Amino acid sequence: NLLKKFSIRLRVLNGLLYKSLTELLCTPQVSQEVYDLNVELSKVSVTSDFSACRVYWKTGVSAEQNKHTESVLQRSAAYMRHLLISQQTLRNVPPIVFVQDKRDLVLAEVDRLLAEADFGPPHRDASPRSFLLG
Amino acid sequence: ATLNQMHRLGPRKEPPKRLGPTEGRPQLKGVVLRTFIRKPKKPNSANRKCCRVRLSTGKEAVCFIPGEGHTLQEHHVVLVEGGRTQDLPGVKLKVVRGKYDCGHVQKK
Amino acid sequence: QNFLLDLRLTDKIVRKAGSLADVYVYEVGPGPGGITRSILNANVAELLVVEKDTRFIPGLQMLSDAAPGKLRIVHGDVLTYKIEKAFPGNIRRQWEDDPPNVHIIGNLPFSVSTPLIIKWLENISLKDGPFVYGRTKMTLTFQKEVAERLVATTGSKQHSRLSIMAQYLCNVEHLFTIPGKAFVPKPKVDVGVVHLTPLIEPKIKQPFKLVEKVVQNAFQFRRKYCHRGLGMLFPEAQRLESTGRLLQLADIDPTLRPTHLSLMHFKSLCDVYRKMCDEDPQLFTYNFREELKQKKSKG
Amino acid sequence: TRFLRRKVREGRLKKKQIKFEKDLKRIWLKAGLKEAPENWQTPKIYLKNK
RNA sequence: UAACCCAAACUAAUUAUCUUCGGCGUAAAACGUGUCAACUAUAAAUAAAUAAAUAGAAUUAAAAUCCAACUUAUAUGUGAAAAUUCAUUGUUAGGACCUAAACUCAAUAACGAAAGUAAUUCUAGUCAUUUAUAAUACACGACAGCUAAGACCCAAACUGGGAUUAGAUACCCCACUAUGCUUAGCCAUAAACCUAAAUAAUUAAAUUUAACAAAACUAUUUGCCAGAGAACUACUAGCCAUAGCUUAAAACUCAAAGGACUUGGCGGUACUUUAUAUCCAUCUAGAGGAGCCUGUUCUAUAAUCGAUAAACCCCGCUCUACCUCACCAUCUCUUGCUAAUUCAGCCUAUAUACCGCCAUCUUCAGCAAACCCUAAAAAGGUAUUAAAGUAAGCAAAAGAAUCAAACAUAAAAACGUUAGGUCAAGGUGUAGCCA
Ligand SMILES: [K+]
Ligand SMILES: [K+]
Ligand SMILES: [Mg+2]
Ligand SMILES: [Mg+2]
Ligand SMILES: [Mg+2]
Ligand SMILES: [Mg+2]
Ligand SMILES: [Mg+2]
Ligand SMILES: [Mg+2]
Ligand SMILES: [Mg+2]
Ligand SMILES: [Mg+2]
Ligand SMILES: [Mg+2]
Ligand SMILES: [Mg+2]
Ligand SMILES: [Mg+2]
Repeated sequence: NLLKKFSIRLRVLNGLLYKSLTELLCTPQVSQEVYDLNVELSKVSVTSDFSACRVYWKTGVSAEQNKHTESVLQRSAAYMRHLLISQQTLRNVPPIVFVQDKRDLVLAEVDRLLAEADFGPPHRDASPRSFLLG
Repeated sequence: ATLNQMHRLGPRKEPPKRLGPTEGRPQLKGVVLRTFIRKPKKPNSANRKCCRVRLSTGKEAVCFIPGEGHTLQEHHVVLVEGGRTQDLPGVKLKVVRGKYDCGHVQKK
Repeated sequence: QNFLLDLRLTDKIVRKAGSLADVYVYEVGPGPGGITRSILNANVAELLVVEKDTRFIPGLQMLSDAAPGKLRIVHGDVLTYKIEKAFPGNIRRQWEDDPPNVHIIGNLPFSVSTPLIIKWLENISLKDGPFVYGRTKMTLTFQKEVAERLVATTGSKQHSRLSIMAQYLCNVEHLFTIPGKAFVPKPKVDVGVVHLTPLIEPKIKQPFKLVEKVVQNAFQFRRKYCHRGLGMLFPEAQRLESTGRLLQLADIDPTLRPTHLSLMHFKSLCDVYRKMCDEDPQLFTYNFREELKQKKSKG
Repeated sequence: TRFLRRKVREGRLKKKQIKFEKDLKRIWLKAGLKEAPENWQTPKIYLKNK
């Protein structure tokens, strides 16, 4: 038994899913590893069909740090979906997929360059009938 | 059911066979009242020739007229028989060709 | 919303509405224009349609070209657009005269149909708005069971505020119910077609807001002894005495349930309630869901 | 049409009472009594007694 | 027309002849729960001592609520706002209240006939009939609902205010009510389902005895079922119920209704990787404006035809002054190309009858015959430290071409998709014209 057993609306779902997943990742509720990653969430984008849910997490500088964060986050995404249905945030939640967002690195970059910038001064076949004949 | 339950109930109750359009009679005689067309249920598409008749029993029924072309008119006499018209819903009677005013299809 | 794309049924709807020849018809929410086409082909003298969605205006304008001088299109809300002078004043008739040559027909969403009829029911009491022409008839679509309540009789499980408010101002007849399968998007409930004709003499002759309050307070608890609901009209300090006086004067057994209150029963209640409101004007403004909020030491 | 149902219910129960009363009159009349037993009054069992 | 069947009959209509040892998880059917009778079967002389059954009384830890002190200028609320709010807010090892509900334990599986029952304490309390088998009797029966008097912390149908939209009586926010609580009466309904009637067996009958659930099967007793809709309906009867509850048809109409499985699809496959002169970005020169050249459409002419979204538009044409020519006007010929032919000829209609030669997805990666295996197969057939798959084709690859070598370019690219294009390259089916 056990082995066999085992527009406006999208705005509301996208914002609330972001509002809730940020809370799940601020505590060890999902896992102690997920808590230590100190992951930040750029935004959540739910598809029109609701087949999947995109979670954009602010990527970092180190590829190794990002590769580890991706693996840990993905493994817990299935469990994270359980926590939102169990706390009654949303009755139905799509499979949560974790996507990278490297804009945060770009956002810091612009300010550094901009400050240094020089602005300048201001039927018949099937039947046996054929066969039986000969 | 247990043998005690079969004993208390005996043989299964058999409701009597329901009578049909002719009321358990080979044929009936009726007087034509109107001649009209009935449309067969889709997918069938035709203009089937029928007539309303007052049977000897006193009721009024719709009877399909078989054959290619009939000369029936109001006040004519016909001998109806059983047999349902499958495409025509409610038409459970048919006219007998060659009896009383109704005549055999005119082979031409 | 739910649209009707079957031209056969729109023609059937116009056929159920009766002869529209030479009649000034006001159509609400024409949308694709399936009903508009049927009305235009019914020898209508003049047809005015109000569509709030601009996407459907080009389709209506194209239909207007197909019927030169027979279709008028306004990009507005039916709930706000005023038709008092849309049609010539010579077709206006007295309230006691036969219904004028004005008939309002239309298939609207159920979000819009309920507020539109409530506003028009007040207009019938006021004899203004679309009813300046007289006792104009309205053939409007509603949810199947909302229409049942608009026609439900005393004691009916569907008997509610819709029954008393609609019936006391109009003769309400449920023409037929349209299956939902043909509507896009598909509704999970059928659509009932209701015909409403204003009455020459209203069953109750009191301000519309007064009747609405009395009807609402009576039917707040449908399964309770009406004396329960009527009590909420009066402040608690005078509720017991006033409720006893109201029922004593209206000649209604305090144990009769709201559903068993006929139209004549409410008339007696409204007539007695009208006198009480004249004795105390502050009574008319009392709200039980706000006095109790402000009773807990509002300061 | 609930109003009619209550109307039909109150008229159906009245006929149900008359049938009950008549059935009681048949019994004593057949037995040979010319008046119902002394101190007997047919109980009204279908009216709003409860 | 032929054949077939029966035959002094033959064919239609009507009626009759065939009658329960079968079932009740998912298809008709165990129908809320227990107890007492009479039969029919059965045969043993026990039980209980159990953690949250049940009723009563008392009790209270956390969190609220209220009053008071101090106190920010805000508080509240959403994805974002609005409404609401400053008589608010935060803090209080301050006071009052004892309303309502019982965290962790509980990853436990106890109690009770079922419904149901888990804060603590105390009181009362579950227990022996051999067993199965009961209604027209008795006693119970979640939630919701009614009646009367209370309670009211919070929640809350509904109602009102605020948002939303092409508009939602929706979903969301705030306020508040019936109600959820208590004490007395009533209502008797749940997918009241472990969808499993209750008992005593057995694990072998070389028994998946459909399939999915929960291995199968035997005996006993009762209840229930007999194609579907009509129908949790009509009527009858009982009932503190009065739209209800329980009981429950017929006419009618049809050849299905229904159950479990397996597949294929498209839906919104919008999701993650992906394209590579590409979807956006980057780069270069253009087109879009003017003048002409050329195709097409339109207008239009007595005056071709075909192509005509991607995959037509310098297209059939690597080519129209006559010819070409198939078009139009006007005049002329009638065995009128050939050895023969009541024949020659026909750019006459259908590319939706085709051959032929192609466009397209496309330099896409599939198409897969014959065998073998399966507690039967509607289909499937992989594991490499290998578990039922195998040995051959077609395309790809390879090979060859661009005259060393590579790379690149050409060529190649199956089966299907578009009844895609072409009867006017030619041939041809069918139909049509012959002074
Ligand atoms: K509102
Ligand atoms: K071809
Ligand atoms: Mg069943
Ligand atoms: Mg308490
Ligand atoms: Mg004790
Ligand atoms: Mg309350
Ligand atoms: Mg009956
Ligand atoms: Mg063509
Ligand atoms: Mg030429
Ligand atoms: Mg020439
Ligand atoms: Mg020619
Ligand atoms: Mg080579
Ligand atoms: Mg190759």
